Amino acid sequence: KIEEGKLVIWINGDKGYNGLAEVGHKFEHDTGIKVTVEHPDKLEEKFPQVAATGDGPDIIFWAHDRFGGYAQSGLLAEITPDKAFQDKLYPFTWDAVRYNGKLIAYPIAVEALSLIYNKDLLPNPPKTWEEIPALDKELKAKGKSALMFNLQEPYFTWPLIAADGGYAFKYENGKYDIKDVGVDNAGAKAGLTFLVDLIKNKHMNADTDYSIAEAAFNKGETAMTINGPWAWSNIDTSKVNYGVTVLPTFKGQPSKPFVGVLSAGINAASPNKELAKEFLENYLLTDEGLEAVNKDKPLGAVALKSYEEELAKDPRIAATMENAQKGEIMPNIPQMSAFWYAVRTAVINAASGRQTVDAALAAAQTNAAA
Ligand SMILES: OC[C@H]1O[C@H](O[C@H]2[C@H](O)[C@@H](O)[C@@H](O)O[C@@H]2CO)[C@H](O)[C@@H](O)[C@@H]1O
Ligand SMILES: [Ca+2]
Ligand SMILES: [Cl-]
Repeated sequence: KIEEGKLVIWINGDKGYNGLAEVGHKFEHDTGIKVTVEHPDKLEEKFPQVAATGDGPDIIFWAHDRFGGYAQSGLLAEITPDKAFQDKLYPFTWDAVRYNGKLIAYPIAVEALSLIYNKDLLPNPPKTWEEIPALDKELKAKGKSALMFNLQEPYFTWPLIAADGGYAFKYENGKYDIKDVGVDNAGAKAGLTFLVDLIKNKHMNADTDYSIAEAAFNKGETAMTINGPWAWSNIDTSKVNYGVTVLPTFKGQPSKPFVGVLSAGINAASPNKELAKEFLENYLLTDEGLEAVNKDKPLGAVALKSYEEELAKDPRIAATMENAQKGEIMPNIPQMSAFWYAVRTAVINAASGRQTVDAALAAAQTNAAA
């Protein structure tokens, strides 16, 4: 059961959870209510596990794509923001947290992947994926590599898979057809094949994960990485001279990252819904609230109009939105979890050589479909 008279908040370990706790700290001073912020591993799977029993955090933070599944399972309270507060956030951010005609979470920030590059190693970053193999060769002469990013999470490879025609669920008639999956079409296969060939030709390592890729880029060992605004902070610290720019094209086509809207839902079983509404609307979703979290780890382009007008100036935000525009806002339908699981297994198996690309994506096609 969930404890009354306090706030428990879950947010992913890559985000500014210390900044968020700082906002909770102020809340505690003003109200006497303790706010405990936690970042459980794989919380996107852990939340529905514990919330299914009326347990868990009062507030859950994650990209909007998971929230449809959460609402369908009856895990999320409907949020009741008045028209005034609604007018404070961008309309399209409200759209991402609308399920079955109901708002099921507070939109916080728009996230998209960008190409992050070392200006000292790479004054002009590559415009195409195709030129990366040769680039890596040059850098291998300095004992360095061209590009490292997390291969354990399909989120990071998806931009390349969707570039030439890969897609999740066919969107027709304003609705998604959940039996029409596009993870094994010619476009998907060519994208994954190119990744697998990078590994096969020693330009990348199939074991590369988030931590390895981050360490490598921040220590100057690799010229490029692929990541979101949250990662900019640790790069700032390491004082590597970096830039953020458009993802490389593939086969002449833009990489198409799946765009997420970090959102805050309220546990349906929480006895602290009023507390949570207060905290979210009048502490977090203010200039000073978002600033506090942003200082810890950049959120991207925030949904709060007032604040995002300062942030849109930053050229890193501009690159994020350019990439967001070339990609697509994730669906929030409940089948998204099966999709992500399917594509994760496929990417990993093909990367490690455990399966051919065709066999990996054929299985993923079956698993993603209902
Ligand atoms: O890799 C599958 C994964 O992709 C997305 O997760 C992102 C998340 O949106 C970002 O905030 C980032 O910080 O972490 C994840 C990448 O590791 C989907 O949102 C998620 O549901 C899905 O499992
Ligand atoms: Ca678009
Ligand atoms: Cl990882």
